[PDB]
Amino acid sequence: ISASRKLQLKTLMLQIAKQEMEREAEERRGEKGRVLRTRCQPLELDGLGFEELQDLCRQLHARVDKVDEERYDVEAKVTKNITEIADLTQKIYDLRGKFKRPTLRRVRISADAMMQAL
Amino acid sequence: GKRQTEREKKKKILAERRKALAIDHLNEDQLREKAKELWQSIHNLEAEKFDLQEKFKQQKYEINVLRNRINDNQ
Amino acid sequence: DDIYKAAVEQLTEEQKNEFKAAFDIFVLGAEDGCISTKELGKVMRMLGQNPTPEELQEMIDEVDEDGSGTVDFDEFLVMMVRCMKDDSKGKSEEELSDLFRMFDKNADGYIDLDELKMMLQATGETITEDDIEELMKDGDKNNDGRIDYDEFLEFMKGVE
Amino acid sequence: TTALVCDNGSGLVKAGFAGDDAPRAVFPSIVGRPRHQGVMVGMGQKDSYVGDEAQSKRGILTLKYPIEHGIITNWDDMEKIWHHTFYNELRVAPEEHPTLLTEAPLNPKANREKMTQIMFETFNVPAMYVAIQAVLSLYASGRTTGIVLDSGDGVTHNVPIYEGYALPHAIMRLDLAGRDLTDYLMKILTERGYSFVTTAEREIVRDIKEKLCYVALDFENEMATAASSSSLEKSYELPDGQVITIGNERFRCPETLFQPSFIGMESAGIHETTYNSIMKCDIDIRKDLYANNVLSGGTTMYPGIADRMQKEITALAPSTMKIKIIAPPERKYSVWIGGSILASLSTFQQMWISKQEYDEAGPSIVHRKCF
Amino acid sequence: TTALVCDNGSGLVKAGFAGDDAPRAVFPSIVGRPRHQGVMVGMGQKDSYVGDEAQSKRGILTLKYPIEHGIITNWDDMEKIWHHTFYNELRVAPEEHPTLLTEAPLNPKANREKMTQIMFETFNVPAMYVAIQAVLSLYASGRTTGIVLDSGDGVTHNVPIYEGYALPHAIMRLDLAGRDLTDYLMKILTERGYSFVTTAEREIVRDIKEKLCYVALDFENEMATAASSSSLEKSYELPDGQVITIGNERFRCPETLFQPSFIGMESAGIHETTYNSIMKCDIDIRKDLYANNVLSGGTTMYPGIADRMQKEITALAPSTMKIKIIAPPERKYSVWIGGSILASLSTFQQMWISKQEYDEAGPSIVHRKCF
Ligand SMILES: Nc1ncnc2c1ncn2[C@@H]1O[C@H](COP(=O)(O)OP(=O)(O)O)[C@@H](O)[C@H]1O
Ligand SMILES: Nc1ncnc2c1ncn2[C@@H]1O[C@H](COP(=O)(O)OP(=O)(O)O)[C@@H](O)[C@H]1O
Ligand SMILES: [Mg+2]
Ligand SMILES: [Mg+2]
Repeated sequence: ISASRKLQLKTLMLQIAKQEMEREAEERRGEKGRVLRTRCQPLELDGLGFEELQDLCRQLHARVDKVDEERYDVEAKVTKNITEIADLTQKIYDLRGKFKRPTLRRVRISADAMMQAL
Repeated sequence: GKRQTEREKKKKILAERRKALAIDHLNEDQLREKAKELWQSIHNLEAEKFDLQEKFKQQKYEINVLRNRINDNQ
Repeated sequence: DDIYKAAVEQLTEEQKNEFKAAFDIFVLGAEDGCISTKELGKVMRMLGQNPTPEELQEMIDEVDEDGSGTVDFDEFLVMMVRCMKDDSKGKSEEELSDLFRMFDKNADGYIDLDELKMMLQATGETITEDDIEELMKDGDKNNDGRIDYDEFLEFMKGVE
Repeated sequence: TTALVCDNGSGLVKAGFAGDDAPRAVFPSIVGRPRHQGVMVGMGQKDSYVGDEAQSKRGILTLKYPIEHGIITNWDDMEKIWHHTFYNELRVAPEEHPTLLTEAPLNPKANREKMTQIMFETFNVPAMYVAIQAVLSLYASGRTTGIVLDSGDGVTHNVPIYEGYALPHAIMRLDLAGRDLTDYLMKILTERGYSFVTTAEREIVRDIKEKLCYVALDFENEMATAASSSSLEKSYELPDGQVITIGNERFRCPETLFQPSFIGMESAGIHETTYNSIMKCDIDIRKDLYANNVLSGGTTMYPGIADRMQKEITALAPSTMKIKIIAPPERKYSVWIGGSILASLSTFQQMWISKQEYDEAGPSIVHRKCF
Repeated sequence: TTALVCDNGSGLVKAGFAGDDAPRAVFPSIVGRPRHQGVMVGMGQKDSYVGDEAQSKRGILTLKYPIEHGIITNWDDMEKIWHHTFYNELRVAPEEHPTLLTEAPLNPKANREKMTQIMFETFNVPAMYVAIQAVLSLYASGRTTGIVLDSGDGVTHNVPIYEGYALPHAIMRLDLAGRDLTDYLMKILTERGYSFVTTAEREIVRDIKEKLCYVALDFENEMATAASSSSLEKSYELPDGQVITIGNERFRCPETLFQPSFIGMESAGIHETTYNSIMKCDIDIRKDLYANNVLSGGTTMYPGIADRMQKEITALAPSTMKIKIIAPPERKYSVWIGGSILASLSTFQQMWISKQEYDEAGPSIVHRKCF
């Protein structure tokens, strides 16, 4: 039953978890950039007619509408999820308080100070 | 009550979301410039949409975690 | 190790004077200068606060790694301030939640023996057979065969 | 995506994703507000415990079922039950899943229309479909003919089907079910001294009924035997001690099914409404219905009912026909298994009531072609 | 600021700031005017010594408790006691501190209303709240269920609580307590020759009771043993010499708790009023109450009571249930520790009866929502 080695393992696993979280965040960023480049195709329109200008502009406006619709939907989803998260966090906090607050107090604050006053 | 209230809300949001759309009636160079600007705007919009997807996934997982925690009380 | 030397380095002569005044009773004379750890049980009680005796034994056996049975004023100082709270803020609650999400990369909401076992094996640390079961008790507090959020939180409670 | 096969029932809500063998979450459908005052502060006391949580705190609650006899009498509580079922027992938001509710035959229209309106407005599902609780139980048996007696906890109904063509003029719905048997058992227990009155103690009487009662093969012989020997008296330990001994109350409680005159009901038992339901059918499909009588529903789980019913029908029916009673071991969840099978079919995938259709015709769409 | 957790009690006033472990000042609640004439001039003789000062000059005083059985019978003396408690034992002016009094269950309304009127008009506190003496003792144990038997010095009451919901119809308040045991001990000491009559000598008999008496595990066996051997006779030195020897009066004084017929009271002992209080509760929370029986109050400090009570209840209760009696070593101050915990809560911070509310509704505000 070792004790200090337990603390050593705790710190080591904490550092390893930090490194893994950092590398996973980097992987997420790289994959997100890759997907953004893939889905948002680059277009070149040098030396084109104004009719093609109108067609491409209208297509871009329609894509803008669709993307804003998706953003509105996912924004509503995220707001609802945030509301649920706040509610559940409040509930769990209330449960933890009910479990622990009776166990917190000022122990031996002044009783030991009563030596010879009487 | 989400039968006309939510639909009208999102319809109004879409209507106000649309900005001015009057371009192709101008000279070619600046129109191309603004088309590239709007391409970049769509690029940023898609990036933000992906970020929102990931955030929603993480918050859903945290919701599952909180549900597990509240279920474990008994 | 010397990490707690750095931790105790913050306290300058201001606490050293008080600690020497307290320790003067330990050096009561008629000795060869070995200065054992016998009085430490009540020396750590000079102000009233006293931790569990098991932690006191861990502190006693941990320090003086040379086995000389000599309590250096440096060791005495760092062990006496060890009675006072000493922690590096224990990461952050959101940081701890992220760390546990990384721990629960299986997305199951629970960690079994295999999960944390592979987690520590990825660290490459040599772990004994006398261990693991100790870690099993540390993690599976409810004895339900897994690690929950509360069990992880107490397991990682304020550790930094 | 996958479909949600919910099954409201009356007494136990059974739900789960389509394509599995058993419902994922099964829990009583009761919503109980606390009734005492409450003095501890900050205990985190909620205003209504629903589902299986209120079967553990039932000592200080007043449980009340939101579904009386198939029909739904308290819409707010039913909405609460559905919300719990979706969010806490399955943890899947309904915005991304079709739903397949179930409904007893011959129920009021307003109940079904309100059900679809709730599912489309509050929970905002993509598409929902309502199915008769007996056709599913026929699916689960892997048959395509047969007359199914689905004796649930709210209402007992008997739908005959041949070659996939249901016979709407031969459905015999009777309102005696498990709940009335619980009340009658609670009423005859008073003949020994045990008085259960509180709505919480109805659950204890239900447990007694489930664990001890059985259906007698012959009623008079059992009544004579239990009155002479003492080989039947089985004891049971209440939630606090003080064991009780049930004598001939064991087979008298479920006997009400075959003699509804015990609880004052006029109609004939479940042994004779099946024969009447058969005789209303055409003369050429009676042999097949005789040979493929199907049992389902919870209340048909009494030990020894598949023999009593066969004996009774053989007494009633002509001597030449063969009487066979299909009693699968998975009787309780038969309706839900059938619901899963139906929702997993490819041919059925275009029968859902899509949301745009509801927006165009209102809640009265359910009575239309999309049944 | 910090709250003042006062606890009037009857026999010992316990007070202290909220958030500590033990009351700051504990002193008997007696006010004794001198009774003789007094010949020395300029000695600085006061007209009434209160609190612990009158336990040192009790030789020439006539001590009289201002609280008989929970209720307060002499309001001027109680006001004097409160004034002493605030100004001399704590030295904090009440103009800057909320107060949390405690009151026994089922007490007269006028007592509580007069208490709040005094606290708001004479001492002029910012806000005061009155709490039932048993809920606090349940707080201190860190539980949330359980049936607490708070046998104080004035009155013994038995409040069952489940999941934070108090059961108002199951409170059994009995007026036998430490004071009646003191009187009965003083009455049975006369069987050996020792006569204590003066109100000052009641304190000596109380000290004898505290230091020597104990509760017998089995009464008849102890009565037989004390009548043959002499291993029980413990001696005690009066405040002037002349040691006395207490024989079988040792376990006969506190036996009155379990047989109130000794002092002529009709009711059943504290071993049977707890079982009756449990049996009035619902049938599904009786196991939890059986397993979490809590003892509190001063009079439950007799050596050997936590075993006698458990034996008695196990005799009464069904054989299957487990009977456990929680007897923390800090029994005497359990109510005050619970009061400190309750006053230290953040959720409770808005339940105080603010002074402007009292100005708008009068003293009858205490019976209203702010309980
Ligand atoms: N093993 C059993 N033995 C006897 N009766 C049972 C058994 N299981 C359930 N029941 C009865 O059946 C009822 C449950 O029926 P169920 O099929 O769940 O109704 P629903 O059709 O509403 O789902 C219970 O109320 C109970 O009275
Ligand atoms: N150690 C003890 N042993 C036996 N009886 C005691 C002991 N301490 C106190 N008592 C009895 O309890 C009474 C004090 O009870 P207490 O809890 O102070 O009442 P209150 O509820 O009014 O505060 C005293 O009158 C005394 O008779
Ligand atoms: Mg059913
Ligand atoms: Mg008291």
